[PDB]
Amino acid sequence: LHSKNVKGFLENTLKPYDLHSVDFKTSSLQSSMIITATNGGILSYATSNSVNNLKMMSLLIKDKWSEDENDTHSNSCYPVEIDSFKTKIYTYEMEDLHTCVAQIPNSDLLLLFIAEGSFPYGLLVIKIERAMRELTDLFG
Amino acid sequence: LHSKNVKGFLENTLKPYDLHSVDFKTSSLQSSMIITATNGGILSYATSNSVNNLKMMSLLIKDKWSEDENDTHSNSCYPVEIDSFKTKIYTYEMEDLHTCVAQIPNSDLLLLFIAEGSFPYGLLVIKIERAMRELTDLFG
Amino acid sequence: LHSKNVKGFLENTLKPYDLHSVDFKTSSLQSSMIITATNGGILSYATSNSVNNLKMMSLLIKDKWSEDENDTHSNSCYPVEIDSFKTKIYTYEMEDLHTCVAQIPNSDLLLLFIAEGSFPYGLLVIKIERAMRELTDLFG
Amino acid sequence: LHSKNVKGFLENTLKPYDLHSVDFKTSSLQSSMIITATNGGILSYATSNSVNNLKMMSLLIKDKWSEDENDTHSNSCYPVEIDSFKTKIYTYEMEDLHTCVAQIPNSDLLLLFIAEGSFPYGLLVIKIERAMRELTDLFG
Repeated sequence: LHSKNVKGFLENTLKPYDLHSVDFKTSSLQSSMIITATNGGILSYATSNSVNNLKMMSLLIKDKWSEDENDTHSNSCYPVEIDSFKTKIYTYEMEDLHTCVAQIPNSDLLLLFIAEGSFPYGLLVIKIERAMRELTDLFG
Repeated sequence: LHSKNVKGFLENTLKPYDLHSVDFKTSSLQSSMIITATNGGILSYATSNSVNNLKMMSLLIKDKWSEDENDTHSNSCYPVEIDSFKTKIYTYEMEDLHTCVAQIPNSDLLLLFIAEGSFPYGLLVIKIERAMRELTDLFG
Repeated sequence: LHSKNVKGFLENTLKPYDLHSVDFKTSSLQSSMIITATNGGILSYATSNSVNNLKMMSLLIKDKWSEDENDTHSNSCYPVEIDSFKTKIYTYEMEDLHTCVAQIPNSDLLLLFIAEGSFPYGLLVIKIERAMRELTDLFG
Repeated sequence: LHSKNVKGFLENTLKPYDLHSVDFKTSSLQSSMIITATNGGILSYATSNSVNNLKMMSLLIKDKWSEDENDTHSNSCYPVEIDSFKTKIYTYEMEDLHTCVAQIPNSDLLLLFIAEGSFPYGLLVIKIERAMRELTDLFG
């Protein structure tokens, strides 16, 4: 009872559960949108399940965007250069969701992802990065 | 603008982010306790960071325990047999935490884990299972 | 150059990358089979993408099964009780794949899962457990 | 036996195991090094467990580096801009390990991470990115 063992046991029990060489998929996004950097004119978009609610965000986010590309960033900004042009990537939680805004040099539009608060921001910034590259690749 | 491509692009973008052969550790538990099935007399315990708060749970959980081993389970119960004796494992969220209670045949006590609501119940039930085996192994 | 800082920096850099409250799906199984415990007569099965190769396993695994339920287990065995009857769950890597065999009390058959070596055994044992319950539930 | 149910059952069983709002840590790096872009003169470094083997890589990687910053990249390159200067981030598996090389504008050195092949490249590129920022922040 409480023996050195029974104590050091419960402690050895606090240890994490290690998963080795596991394959994991994050969930998929909810929205993938393109809005004019200008007023947030939703050009195109895609979902998983109204269009009202979406627009609410296309504008809301864009707001939060120019509010950081001007009013200000050092921590949550992720600057990159694609096809010899530059763009900034921003994350932002809006109503418990993770979102991403980055600009396109070619058309001055904003690319945008919206996802659960269960979608890892890191993978999100990375995901949007390749998205821009692949995007500008198909348009030069 | 909105070209078959620009639409089917944003859609191909909704896709998950796949992690391949990744190594992941869950967090470690907060508490690993043994309480008399009887009144919840905390026999031994271990933590990661008062003893008051703990007891609150040792009793609270035990309550929720006998309240299911009698008042009733089919979904959240995970019956097992260790060292030729039987025990039931139960999960239960109490104040946004994941917990586990299973009984020891040898001493009639309850083994108990408490963790964040970020600790996968599956790994938790599995974790406590081996815990019982390893436990009863050192005491026969 | 090498300043206390530049060293203690690279060290503070060794740290893990923490994902907080993430949603992750494992991959889905490859095969979900039922074989007569007897000779491994594949009764039913399901896949994701020949039937030859499958049978190779239905028998191969079953072999490894009775070779453990008799020839012998303490670490990789996960005994459980479903609908008042008992069954044992076993894991086993065969050609870099994770598999699971457990028996059905009602028909003496073996339930079986086969998956990548990227599918967490823990979740697998847990997955097959509920499978048995849900299985025997629909047949009494 | 094989009933619509017993088949559609095994199929409903192929489904992934969903982890909801889980907290996961990747493993921690093995090496965090700074080498002169020049010849790979290991300036500073840190580990987790000879110094020989390390150097083998400091040079090996640097080789693979300039071999891509010149000989050539579009997929595995991740250009960024830190503190108004530009740098490129590269990933590269060398002997089943994931590594990262990016250059420092201020000293022309290469920052470098080495990790298991179980460490998600995505998180790695992201991890090194902040590393550069935080690095150049402490030196201006």
